[PDB]
Amino acid sequence: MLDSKLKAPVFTVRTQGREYGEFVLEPLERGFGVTLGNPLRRILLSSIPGTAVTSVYIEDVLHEFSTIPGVKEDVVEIILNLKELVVRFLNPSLQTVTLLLKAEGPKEVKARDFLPVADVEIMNPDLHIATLEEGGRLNMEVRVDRGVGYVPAEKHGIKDRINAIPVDAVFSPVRRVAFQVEDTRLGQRTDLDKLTLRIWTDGSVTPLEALNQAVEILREHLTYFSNPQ
Amino acid sequence: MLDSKLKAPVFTVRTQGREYGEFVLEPLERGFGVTLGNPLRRILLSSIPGTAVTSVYIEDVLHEFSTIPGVKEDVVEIILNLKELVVRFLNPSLQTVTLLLKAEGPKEVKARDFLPVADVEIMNPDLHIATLEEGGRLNMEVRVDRGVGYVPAEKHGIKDRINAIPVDAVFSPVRRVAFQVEDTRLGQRTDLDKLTLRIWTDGSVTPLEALNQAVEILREHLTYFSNPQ
Amino acid sequence: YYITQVRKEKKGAGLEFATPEEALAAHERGEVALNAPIKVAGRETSVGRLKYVFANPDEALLAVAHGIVDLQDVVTVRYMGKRLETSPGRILFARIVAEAVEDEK
Amino acid sequence: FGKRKGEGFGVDKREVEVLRRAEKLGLVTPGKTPEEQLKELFLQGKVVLYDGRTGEPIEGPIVVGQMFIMKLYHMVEDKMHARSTGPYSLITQQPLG
Amino acid sequence: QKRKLQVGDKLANRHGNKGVVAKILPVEDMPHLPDGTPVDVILNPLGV
Repeated sequence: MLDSKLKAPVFTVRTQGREYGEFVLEPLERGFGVTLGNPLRRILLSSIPGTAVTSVYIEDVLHEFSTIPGVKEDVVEIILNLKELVVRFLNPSLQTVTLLLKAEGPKEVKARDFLPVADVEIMNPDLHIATLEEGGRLNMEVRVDRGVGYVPAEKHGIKDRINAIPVDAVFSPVRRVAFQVEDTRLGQRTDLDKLTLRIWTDGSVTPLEALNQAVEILREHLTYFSNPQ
Repeated sequence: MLDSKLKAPVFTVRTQGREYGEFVLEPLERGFGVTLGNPLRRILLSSIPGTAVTSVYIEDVLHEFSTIPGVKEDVVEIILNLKELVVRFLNPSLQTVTLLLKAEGPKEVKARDFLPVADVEIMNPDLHIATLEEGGRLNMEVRVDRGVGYVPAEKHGIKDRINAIPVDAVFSPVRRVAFQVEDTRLGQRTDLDKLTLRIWTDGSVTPLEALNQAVEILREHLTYFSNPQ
Repeated sequence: YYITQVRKEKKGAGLEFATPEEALAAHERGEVALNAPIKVAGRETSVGRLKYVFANPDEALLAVAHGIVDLQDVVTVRYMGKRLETSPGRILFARIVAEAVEDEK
Repeated sequence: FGKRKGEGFGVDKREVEVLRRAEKLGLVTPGKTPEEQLKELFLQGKVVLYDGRTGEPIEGPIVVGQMFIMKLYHMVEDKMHARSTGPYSLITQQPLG
Repeated sequence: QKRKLQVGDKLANRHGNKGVVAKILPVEDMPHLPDGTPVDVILNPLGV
């Protein structure tokens, strides 16, 4: 095509890793960059699905407010550090994956120390779980799920083992969104909207993936205007 | 279907005439009524293109601040009454149509007095242009175009005849948009968005029609995210 | 309050449009330039009134939404039977009430 | 804004628009470039903010910043007391908890 | 028991602005700066 349709949104992309992804799209008519950037933003933060630690079981610990010998951190500090952990499974078949880890003595426990699981990957290897001194016995089972949004540990109340303690759910894979609408000059008329939205992600999904899901949720919603009544 | 998909946006409509049309759609997740209502609004006003008087030429008048003898109204009041005129052409072939009208003596000049044009129709016949007394000579040419949004007479500066005077562009069949997001209670969770947007229209198109076009422009725009670069 | 207030910006060159027709033009262009504001102390009509005239009620706000006129700007509008030189916001307030209770008049 | 420059982009329709209303206000020296105008505007302690719900800007610069804020202790009264029926004093027959 | 902030609670800066939480907004739609970073709390000016 040549005139009005070839003059079409040149979707350009710039993505490093699975965390940052910039997305430019121009030219756009009058005040459209905003018309699009904003909904996608609203979606990108509320609507997209991910992974977060949903339950923990230290073997000798019973309640969340306990402290483990040979372990500098306290249960609550560690369960906190776990919320920081970002995992990534590859297919639906993986709804609830229990990651296992047991380390002893004078070693620092990082997320890479979790025994590998077939379809799951840990993007947060070097994250710090704990500092074990001597005779430091830590053997746990941290659950992991696929969900959406924020779910207080109180809301779900997970029950793997009776002495286990639930954790708060941090599911939006999207950390932050940002979009700019700067003028662009195309030949004839100067008023032009250029929409570029920067998306950040914990690693679970990718900026591009996110964006795609996003636009779909919108599309799916625009269809809901079908049957009058 | 029964659980999550049957629980779907019940699109309900309430429309009287071709001017007013309420549209309700619930339930929606968190902060979605907003995510939808807002873009649709922005579209409903700028994108559903339309028609407005873009230029006028009284034959003996040179500037916009003049007064015509035998004519009660002044040039500025008449050019204003023309902004009130709503026309409707049937196909793209009609981008700029110049409507012509010449009336003399003790007659009231209404929009029906304009000489008929093949593919163009005047929905505003009885509108009042002027009140001619005696020896009242009024012969003009009022331009008409298809555009979008609001365009100040200063922005376009139309040039048909050198003594002509531009008029401000009022381009949409949609008079005003309005959307509300009130909470709705569906069994389990209370937090729910209910989106209902009220659309007003000059009559050219209908609220429903408008809305449909709207959602499409959005959809069409969500596709523009196809080919990376 | 904020919605209904009107603004006044810079008085440099002549503020006299009440009388000359060269006053409309010159201070219309001079305002287009950088010297006369849209809200200048010029008795009858600051060029801000000269530039925009709104037919029906709604027309007024549309221009506001498009970024033509701020709500606190001094504009001219045609209401029921009078050419009333009142700001966007003020006209809007008018409707809020007019709507709250439908006996508009 | 320095990173903004290098990261690849300039100023919004929105950012410019709030500037318009800001000079008409009197927060920015008319005639200076947006880049320069925003500095002025920033130094005043306020920056442009968009709605979040609409994506449009909030007409007029708004201040924002790092303010320390503490959370206050909830007294026993805080435990909102709701009583249907209950005990009664021995000599005075009025309700007692 | 862990007490996570909620609508009943009261927070106050060292100056004296005291106040209660009235609404917990979804990061989705609260005031956001040009770069995507949004604000945590929105204080009313009138109280100043």
